[PDB]
Amino acid sequence: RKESYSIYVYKVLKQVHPDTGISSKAMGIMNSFVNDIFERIAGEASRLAHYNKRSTITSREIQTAVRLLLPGELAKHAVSEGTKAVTKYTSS
Amino acid sequence: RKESYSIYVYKVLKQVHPDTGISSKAMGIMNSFVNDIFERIAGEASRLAHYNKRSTITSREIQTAVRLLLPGELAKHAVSEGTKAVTKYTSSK
Amino acid sequence: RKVLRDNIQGITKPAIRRLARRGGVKRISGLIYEETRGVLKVFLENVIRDAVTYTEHAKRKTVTAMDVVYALKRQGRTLYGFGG
Amino acid sequence: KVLRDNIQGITKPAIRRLARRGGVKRISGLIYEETRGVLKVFLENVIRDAVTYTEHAKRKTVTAMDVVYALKRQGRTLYGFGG
Amino acid sequence: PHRYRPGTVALREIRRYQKSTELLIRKLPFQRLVREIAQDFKTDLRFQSSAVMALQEASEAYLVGLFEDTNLCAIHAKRVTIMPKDIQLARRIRGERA
Amino acid sequence: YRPGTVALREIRRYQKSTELLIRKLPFQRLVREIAQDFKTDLRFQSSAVMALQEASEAYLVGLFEDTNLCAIHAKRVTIMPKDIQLARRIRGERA
Amino acid sequence: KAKSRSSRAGLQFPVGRVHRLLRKGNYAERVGAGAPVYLAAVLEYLTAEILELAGNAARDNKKTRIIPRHLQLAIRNDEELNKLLGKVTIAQGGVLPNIQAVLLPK
Amino acid sequence: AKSRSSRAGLQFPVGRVHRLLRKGNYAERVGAGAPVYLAAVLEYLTAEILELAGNAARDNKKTRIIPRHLQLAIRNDEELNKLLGKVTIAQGGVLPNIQAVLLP
Ligand SMILES: [Cl-]
Ligand SMILES: [Cl-]
Ligand SMILES: [Cl-]
Ligand SMILES: [Cl-]
Ligand SMILES: [Cl-]
Ligand SMILES: [Cl-]
Ligand SMILES: [Cl-]
Ligand SMILES: [Cl-]
Ligand SMILES: [Cl-]
Ligand SMILES: [Cl-]
Ligand SMILES: [Cl-]
Ligand SMILES: [Cl-]
Ligand SMILES: [Cl-]
Ligand SMILES: [Cl-]
Ligand SMILES: [Cl-]
Ligand SMILES: [Cl-]
Ligand SMILES: [Cl-]
Ligand SMILES: [Cl-]
Ligand SMILES: [Cl-]
Ligand SMILES: [Cl-]
Ligand SMILES: [Cl-]
Ligand SMILES: [Cl-]
Ligand SMILES: [Cl-]
Repeated sequence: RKESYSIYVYKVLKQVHPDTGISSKAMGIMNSFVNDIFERIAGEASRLAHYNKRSTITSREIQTAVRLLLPGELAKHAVSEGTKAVTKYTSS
Repeated sequence: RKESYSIYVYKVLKQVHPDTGISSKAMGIMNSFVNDIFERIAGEASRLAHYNKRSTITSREIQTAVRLLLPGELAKHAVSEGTKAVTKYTSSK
Repeated sequence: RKVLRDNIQGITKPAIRRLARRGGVKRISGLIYEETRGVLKVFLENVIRDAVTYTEHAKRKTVTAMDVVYALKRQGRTLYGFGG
Repeated sequence: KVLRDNIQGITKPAIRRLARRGGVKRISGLIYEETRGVLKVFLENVIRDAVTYTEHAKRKTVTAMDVVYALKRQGRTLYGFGG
Repeated sequence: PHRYRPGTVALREIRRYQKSTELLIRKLPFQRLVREIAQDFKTDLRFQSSAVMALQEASEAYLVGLFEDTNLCAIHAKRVTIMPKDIQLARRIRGERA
Repeated sequence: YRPGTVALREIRRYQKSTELLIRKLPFQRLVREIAQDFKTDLRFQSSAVMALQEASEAYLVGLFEDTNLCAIHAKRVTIMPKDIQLARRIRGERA
Repeated sequence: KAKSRSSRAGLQFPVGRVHRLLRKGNYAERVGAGAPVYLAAVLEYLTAEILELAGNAARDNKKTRIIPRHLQLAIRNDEELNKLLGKVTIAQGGVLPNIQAVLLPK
Repeated sequence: AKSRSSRAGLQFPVGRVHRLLRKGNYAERVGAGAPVYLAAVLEYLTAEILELAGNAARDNKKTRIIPRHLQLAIRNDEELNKLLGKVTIAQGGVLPNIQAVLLP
């Protein structure tokens, strides 16, 4: 009973490698991966909010969580991707 | 930031070692300890409630949490203490 | 409901050797087999105890894969592939 | 430009006494500099995270609790600095 | 290139096992070990098959990692042969018997 | 006396002691330099530097313990860079 | 028919579902509207990174379908993903081929 | 017995622990028994460490527990050492212990 993201990992896979499939065992790994990362980020955003006596998790808590949790370039790119998405969404 | 339990720590100290004092720096260590353990247990109790789709943290979630988080022998003592307290609290109700 | 015993002996010399090989090990002393059994038993006992704790908390009698995954998380190990 | 090399303010004798507290009987001359590298990585890791906390709160002063939270990120729980 | 001692065989075995992903402990024996261990903590526990498999994946991954560290400890002492002392050092440093 | 005897008496002395072993002001300058590489105009509370010092010393002493075990394992009494590197590798601190 | 939050953000991962999962976890009293867009974008970005690397490793062994082995090769051959996933076990992943140099013949 | 602590036979503050559980983002609701059980565990673990730290203070002829004595208590007790295996006690130092092979 963990969340499935299979449809979404399929779409992403088609954008990156239109050529290539993924076995269901591999999809099971990818699902564990997305759940794990969601939980780490959300957990850290929750702590940040509590530390700062904030009632609300916003994109700022997610951004800081991302910076804390992800190493090096992965974090820089993740932060750029998050920021872009919020910019697009806000415009659109 | 963190919650102070100094007064309570002092009272426990008086029961276990009535003629022993405790330093300010030692009290700071004890407050960190209490907050740490509180956070660990509450955290696991929250996990347990979510896993089991329960909206409420009860004494059952605290107890399971204690059993998960503490080493076995120490867990036995803690569980007996938690259980005794809940029993007394429920009695004179 | 037969009483299972001595099943640690089912972790045989060739199995342990294969594991050491995957671990890049070239040569193995004769005393490693019994050591490895003892190490594995401790690891398993710990994980199974926690798994069963989650199982009993839920008032189930069947240990599930998610009970195991939670148990492992509790030891600081994150296992992928069993969330379905 | 400017020389920024404060890691060399950590002395040979300080490193030796840390090692002695660690039960070490004898020390190769090459350990001092090795130690300095490993300390600098450790502090860089913790301080990076502590300042992330500080910036998130829009503060310009790093507090003891920022450090305690950063250390918890590296899996270390420090007692004594919550007051 | 050396030619066909216990060392050369050992090296082909490393290549073979590092290439593959199959579990290396026999499944039924592993299952019986799991069930025996559980027999203390509770009478009448059943395991889902995939619970046994999870336990097996985790256990093997654990052993394999521990062998890697053990191997580095042997090598540190200028040996090629792992010994219990190597396992014990690895475990102490990892914090499992600290 | 023998360097061995001196070393042993030093272990005993510093294992009984709890005081911080790195000079306060040099530690402070080191923290300030590292913080300035991340963000200029940052300042530390004094208790923040002390937390960092307690943590850093605790870490090093633990690392020396494991390093020591690694030297003994190789039948040495002298710790070497390879001993630190083995300890840190098994700790997962380095790839 | 209303345009999805994901579409509006330029994402494949589900903004509305992420918002909902954020609320169900009781991480805070309130969850702001931008939080799930940001989070979904990160999850998608990581997912693309790994799939990109695993698909390459599938191709490097003459394979057209990603299996756990490929995910494991991709993660552990990548310095940053290996560090992110340092305490993770990929079931049926195996290990990297790697023998210590002293064990090999001169 | 008037306060919730008294009714539970505790020194640690039940009412306060309840409020902390509710304000912490742990669940939608917290039942009345939870803070009682949690207070009791905190109180018992606090007693363990104090018993042991007071013992260490007395062994060194001291009448005041300092961080040293908390460190000695924890590290010399197998169970507390396991519980607090990733904890650093500020000013706690380490246990006196030299590896046998290093002694003359
Ligand atoms: Cl927001
Ligand atoms: Cl009683
Ligand atoms: Cl056999
Ligand atoms: Cl062999
Ligand atoms: Cl999962
Ligand atoms: Cl000096
Ligand atoms: Cl020396
Ligand atoms: Cl604290
Ligand atoms: Cl298999
Ligand atoms: Cl069976
Ligand atoms: Cl695992
Ligand atoms: Cl050898
Ligand atoms: Cl041996
Ligand atoms: Cl620390
Ligand atoms: Cl030597
Ligand atoms: Cl060296
Ligand atoms: Cl190193
Ligand atoms: Cl939804
Ligand atoms: Cl919603
Ligand atoms: Cl690859
Ligand atoms: Cl190789
Ligand atoms: Cl009360
Ligand atoms: Cl309750």
